Amino acid sequence: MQLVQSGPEVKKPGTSVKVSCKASGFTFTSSAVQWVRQARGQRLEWIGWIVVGSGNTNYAQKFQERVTITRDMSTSTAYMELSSLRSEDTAVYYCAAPHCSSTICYDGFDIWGQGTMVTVSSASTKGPSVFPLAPSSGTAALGCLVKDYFPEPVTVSWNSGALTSGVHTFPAVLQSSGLYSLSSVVTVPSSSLGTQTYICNVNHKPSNTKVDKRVEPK
Amino acid sequence: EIVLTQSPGTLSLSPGERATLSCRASQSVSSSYLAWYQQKPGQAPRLLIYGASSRATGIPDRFSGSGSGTDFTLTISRVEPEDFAVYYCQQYGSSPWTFGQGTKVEIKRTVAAPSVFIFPPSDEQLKSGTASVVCLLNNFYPREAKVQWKVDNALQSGNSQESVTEQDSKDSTYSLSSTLTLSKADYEKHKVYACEVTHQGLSSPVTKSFNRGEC
Amino acid sequence: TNLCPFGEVFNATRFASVYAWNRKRISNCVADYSVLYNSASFSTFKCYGVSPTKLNDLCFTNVYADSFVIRGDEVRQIAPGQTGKIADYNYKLPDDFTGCVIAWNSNNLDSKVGGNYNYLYRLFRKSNLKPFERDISTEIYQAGSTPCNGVEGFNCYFPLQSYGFQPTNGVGYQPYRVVVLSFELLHAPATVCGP
Ligand SMILES: *[C@@H]1O[C@H](CO)[C@@H](O[C@@H]2O[C@H](CO)[C@@H](O)[C@H](O)[C@H]2NC(C)=O)[C@H](O)[C@H]1NC(C)=O
Repeated sequence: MQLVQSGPEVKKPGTSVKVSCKASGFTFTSSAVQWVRQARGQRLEWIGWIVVGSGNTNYAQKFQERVTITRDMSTSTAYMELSSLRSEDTAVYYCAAPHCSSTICYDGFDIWGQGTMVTVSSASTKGPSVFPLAPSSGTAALGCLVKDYFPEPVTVSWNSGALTSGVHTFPAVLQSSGLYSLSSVVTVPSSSLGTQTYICNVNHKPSNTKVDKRVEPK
Repeated sequence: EIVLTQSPGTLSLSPGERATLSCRASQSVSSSYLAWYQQKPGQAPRLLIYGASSRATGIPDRFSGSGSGTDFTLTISRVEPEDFAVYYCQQYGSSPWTFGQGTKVEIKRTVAAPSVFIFPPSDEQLKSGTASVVCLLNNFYPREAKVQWKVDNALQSGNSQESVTEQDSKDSTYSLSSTLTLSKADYEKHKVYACEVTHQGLSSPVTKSFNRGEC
Repeated sequence: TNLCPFGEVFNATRFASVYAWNRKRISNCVADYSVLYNSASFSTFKCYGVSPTKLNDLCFTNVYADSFVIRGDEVRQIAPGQTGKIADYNYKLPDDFTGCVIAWNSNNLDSKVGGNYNYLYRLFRKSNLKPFERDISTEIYQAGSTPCNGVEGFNCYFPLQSYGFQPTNGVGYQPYRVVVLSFELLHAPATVCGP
């Protein structure tokens, strides 16, 4: 059936983080659990693995001294704990296992968890500031620049979700300040520039920041 | 540590074509423990192939896999549009159970020129104290695209940062944003700010510029 | 009329791992079982089918003494009709058992600072043991369709695991030494008798 993981985590450098993998719908006792991680837009990286029945673990040398993989069969979940967190450790951490019946196990990792985003940065939580980008004087474009925020998840919408065609919200980039900034744009017919008006709404859940700004051409 | 090199780095195919991705190892690996996974952006991996040959339950007949020793291949006979994503190969016979770099399977269409616009700093950002000017390349193919900032007509590096979207499912295009961020004091040191984009769909490099404080 | 060598079994310097439980056959001697029941040194002394004091007036052709170490939480499995990793995969008494199970804490001999890892139990086996069977195999357990060919790895698990007794363990995790006395009677040569 399925594997479900913990929430997302943001931690200051040098601390620990522990994420969990709850198994549902298969005989967990007889399988194994492997933890991998993936930087945003990079390759997958193998962290380690554990044998559910015996608790024996294997770790890549990269993490031999910093990672601990455990499991509680009572609740039928697994845990990966990373201490002495480096900045470069920020990634999505995935946990995978082969689904097993009473009699036999699968010869590959078919069940995968949803992933847990883990961000390691000294930066404290800050809401974003939203700055318009107005159309230039047969179609034109506009948008808003959402800059100087932390941590990553930000929702952006147009006219409270009414306008959706032609909207491109770029993945955010992490500026040297340690905060993030992205920009969200959309293309409209130039003919409709005067009659219609556009407002953008951004939710930043971590800081409880809901901000709307208008884009007025000039 | 077993290294896994994937080839090609990224292949581009029109839908219905044939896809052949390869995984090669620094030394021989058991074929019994070699797997292929399909990952789409944001989502977790789906198991495609285990044991180098056997198809994961519920995966379509489209996908197949073979190989041994140091050479493994995954083949998509007729790439339905759901199959455009990243593909990663993982060995799990000898610890550490390393992964390949992954090959990107993007969808191929005719060259499309970018629609490059330039946005000057917002009125209230200057009040805030900084100045961001953004350049927008819109709805182009391929991904390769060179954006050069010219302030006052001069090449600029050090305060530019760009980011690219995923391929649009409908029109199969990329769009890129390049943001140039300076301080208000630095911003007021120059007159004309320009964006010079080079693309294969462009006969000549297209430059869009403005003069500071006039519209 | 020589006395049975119980000191060899109960006071043996070394005890077996449960998967390889050691058993000594004892015959042609006189046994006084009441001294054991009143030893007060035993935390478990449970007899099945026969009575402990009442059978000291009894004779048998051979008595067997099986012995091993397990953790305290598992001593209850060394009884007829029980289940768990020990009864299923290591040492199984029969439903029709006639005999006695004797146990005592051995933290002071079998624990070590940092853990004594010499004592093992079988964690993986394809089928449960039959009564009084002893499996000493170390073949890798195949949990998937792929043969293991003697190499540990994914779906290929070494079948024995260590207890790792540490002296600060809670009582249920500290080691207990166990002796199972089985009473055999066949064709009646009558070699092991009470006083
Ligand atoms: C095993 O060893 C112990 C200790 O050496 C024996 O226990 C008895 O301990 C008391 C302590 O006051 C002594 O007075 C007794 O003399 C000991 N018994 C004997 C027979 O000497 C124990 O008897 C030994 N044998 C077993 C347990 O079978």
